[PDB]
Amino acid sequence: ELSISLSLDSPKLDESDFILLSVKYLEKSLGEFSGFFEDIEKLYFKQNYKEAIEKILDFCKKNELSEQVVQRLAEVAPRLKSNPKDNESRRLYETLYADHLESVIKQESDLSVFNELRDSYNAVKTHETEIKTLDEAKQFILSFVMLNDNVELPLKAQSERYPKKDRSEELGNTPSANPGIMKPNSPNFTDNLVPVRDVPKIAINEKVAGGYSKTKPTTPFVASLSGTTYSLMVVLTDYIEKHKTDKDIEKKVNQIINLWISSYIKEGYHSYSEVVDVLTEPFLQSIFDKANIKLNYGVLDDTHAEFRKAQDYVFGLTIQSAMHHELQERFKNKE
Amino acid sequence: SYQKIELSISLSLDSPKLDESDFILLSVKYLEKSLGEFSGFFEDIEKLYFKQNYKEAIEKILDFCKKNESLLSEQVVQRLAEVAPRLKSNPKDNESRRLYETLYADHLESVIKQESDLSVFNELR
Amino acid sequence: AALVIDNGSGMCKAGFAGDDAPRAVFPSIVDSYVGDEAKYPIEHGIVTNWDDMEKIWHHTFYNELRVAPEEHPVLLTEAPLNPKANREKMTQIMFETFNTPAMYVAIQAVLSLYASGRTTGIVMDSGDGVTHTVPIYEGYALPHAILRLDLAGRDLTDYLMKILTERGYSFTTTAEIVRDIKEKLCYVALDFEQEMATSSSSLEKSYELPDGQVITIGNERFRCPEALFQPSFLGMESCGIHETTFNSIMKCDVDIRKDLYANTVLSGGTTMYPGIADRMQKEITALAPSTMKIKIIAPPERKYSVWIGGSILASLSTFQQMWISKQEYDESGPSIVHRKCF
Amino acid sequence: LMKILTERGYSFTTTAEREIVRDIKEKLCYVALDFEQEMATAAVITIGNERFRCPEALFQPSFLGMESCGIHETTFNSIMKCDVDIRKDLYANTVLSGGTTMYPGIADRMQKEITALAPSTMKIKIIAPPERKYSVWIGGSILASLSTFQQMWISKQEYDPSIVHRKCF
Repeated sequence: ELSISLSLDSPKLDESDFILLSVKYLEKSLGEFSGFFEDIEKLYFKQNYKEAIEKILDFCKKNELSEQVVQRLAEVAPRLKSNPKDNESRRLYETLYADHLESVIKQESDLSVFNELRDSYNAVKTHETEIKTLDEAKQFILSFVMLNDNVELPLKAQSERYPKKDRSEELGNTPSANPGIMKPNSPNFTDNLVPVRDVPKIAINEKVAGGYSKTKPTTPFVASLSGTTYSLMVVLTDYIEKHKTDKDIEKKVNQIINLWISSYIKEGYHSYSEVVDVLTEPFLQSIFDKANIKLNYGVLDDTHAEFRKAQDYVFGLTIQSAMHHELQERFKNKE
Repeated sequence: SYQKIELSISLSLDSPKLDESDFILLSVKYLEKSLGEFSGFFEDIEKLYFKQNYKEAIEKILDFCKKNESLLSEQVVQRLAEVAPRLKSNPKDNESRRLYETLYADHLESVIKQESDLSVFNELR
Repeated sequence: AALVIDNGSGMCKAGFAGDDAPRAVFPSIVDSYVGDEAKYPIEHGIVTNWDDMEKIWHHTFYNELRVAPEEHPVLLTEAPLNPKANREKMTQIMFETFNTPAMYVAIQAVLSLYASGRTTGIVMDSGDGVTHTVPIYEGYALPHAILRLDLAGRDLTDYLMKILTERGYSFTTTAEIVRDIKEKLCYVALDFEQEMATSSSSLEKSYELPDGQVITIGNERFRCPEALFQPSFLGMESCGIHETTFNSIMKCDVDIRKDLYANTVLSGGTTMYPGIADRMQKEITALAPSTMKIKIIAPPERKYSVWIGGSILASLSTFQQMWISKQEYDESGPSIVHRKCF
Repeated sequence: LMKILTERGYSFTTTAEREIVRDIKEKLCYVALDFEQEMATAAVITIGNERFRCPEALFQPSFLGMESCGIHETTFNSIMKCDVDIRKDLYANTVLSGGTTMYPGIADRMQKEITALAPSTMKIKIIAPPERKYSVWIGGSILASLSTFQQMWISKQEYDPSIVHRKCF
């Protein structure tokens, strides 16, 4: 109890964290309401946290708990301002999601939604024998060698969202320990610690007015927008033209798009919304619906395993940052 | 090539019957040849072989090796350094000593042969 | 009350919470005798034998502190980069075999920053075993830059024995006393060459053997502590404390290095050598960029800082939520440590 | 500024070229409030990041290789050689002048550096005129036009050279 009456004292709390921390308070005080919590899980994933900040605060009136809770959260919520530069509970929730998103392609061992695309991406310049990684291997090939650019560009010219990127000054490379969580030191559960790679540092020019990072401030670290997704489309447009006659194509396309979605969040190239805010574009959606493909862009049904791993994470960063600062008092009260 | 005489000891210093004695004998050759003023050292260590003080001299050798690591090599010092702690001797399998001593006696004899007056023994009778 | 067990490389420092001096420091060497002074369980900071660490911890709780561990929450000190599993066998023994009510595991060095009063920086920890330089931003280390030097006093005391036997004074047996020489006479220069030239026999301090035979040490006074800065003496190729601190500060972000440079805090009994501050001042101020501001900080109580940093944590009202309770352990297992102790 | 650029790779060797350097110093380069932060935000208009370092030489002459204190201290020092009594005023009447003080921002700094060096209780005020480039002159014009100064001059008959000590200051 007092714990969260302290973890909500972060002068660094952002909207994202509040949601995780506050449901934790409810899950132990209250204990039916589980459906609400699920809504809270979905709104977070879909980034409608606001609705959720309100909903927790409204649910802090229906069930009236301890007045600590009721009276506590309300005084911290408006000040909450999200930062796409220091939003980290979202990085753990997003980088851990791709793990689940991929456990389910491992259960789609057809792995033959990928053979046909090979000869369809051998048209813009060993099928699935190894599994998945072969398809993560060639997924990149697709976008990076089909074209650096110049075929995707007409599609980009048709977009009024791509022109609004915010990336900048090469800063360097930094050697981190988890991919979406670009931050090297974020206390990392050793449950999730990767090999020591070397990760890039990307910089944000907020001066490109109406930059993505101003518009959708929540999605962490998305200085840019996925440029090579447009070139996922060229390769996807052929498939749909060639194999529109395939009956189960929504299943087979969603077995590609969902993988791009995961691998990009898994290997750190992009974030959910950077890949998704391009796919949810008008001229790009048109291609799919002309073959009756309704896509499910990586929204799963068990969001729980990842959710908790986050509340607890925010329990670790904050408390020990709350003693971190208590030492910063008891010594500046010695000096 | 000479690097087959060096490998040879890198490879001779790895046998399972090597002991304290053989090390001192092979090393010196190795120092006497890795290098090419240090005359005393092969005599100081020598005096100690006849006295069976393999113990201290192994170590002094491996002190010279490092100090003069400049004219020697990383490999010789590395290897030499690994083998020494793990050393023991077995009378039954200490056989280099035996050659030395077998050959030493014939040496002490000419000496006594060069010592002329053998009347000393007659009186002993 | 709480208990703080710093299972170190050479000595284990134990005490209680709130206190300021380990109430009991005993050598960690194990029908069984695990004496305060009478093999080695922790070899290089990682626990190789666990069936004999149970014992260090037996003498700790039941014999040096006479405390039943059944009633005190236990703070423990890990080393940077404990193999993950070794964390696991520390949650196990304490709850399954010692039945403690609670536990917490910390890096031997962050804890040293907290006793220097800071919580963002780089710490150099030396001991009778491994010497590590550990970069810590915000209480949590940067594991990609924590560097390890396998040099310590053991290696160093043994170096003094060579260099005095060569002088003429021999120490063949277990202790025919050179540690006393290492910490009562030896010092670190600013320039080894200047001090080597200093004809004067003034840099000679003499001491008494047990019987009254006084022997004299000089020259060796400043070579022993240097093996740290030039370990080629001992046959090594790892470069020394000075640059290891930079090599790490340089595998970190350009953005956080202004902070790390102005917070290099020495810890360990291998830094109680007089002069280890200014040598590294010279040697890091040279290699560093020139616009940098530096302050190498050597608190005078560095011998037991890892412990002191633990009392502090345990004296905190807020460190009462960060304890892994047994109730929690019985369910998850020894893998709650990766979820509660970062 | 020559040397610093000399190593950022641009080269201004010639005489006309030297004037280019003067031109840049005169304007673009500036005095930085926190040098060190600004040599870490680091990481004629051919651009250079040696903008805050050129005037930091005034504050620390070490770059140049001069063993002297920064103008910050030549000021304090000079002050403490003044009667404790008049210091309050000197602190509250500090004027920047001369042409090389035209570097933007010397003011806020002079305030800070001195402030911390200063008595925790005195009053520090720096007064920078925008016309500091030419402030000496203007100063003299006023005077020459002051009605009373008219007799502080020296008559040609008064000259009839050691009156410079005794009729003038």
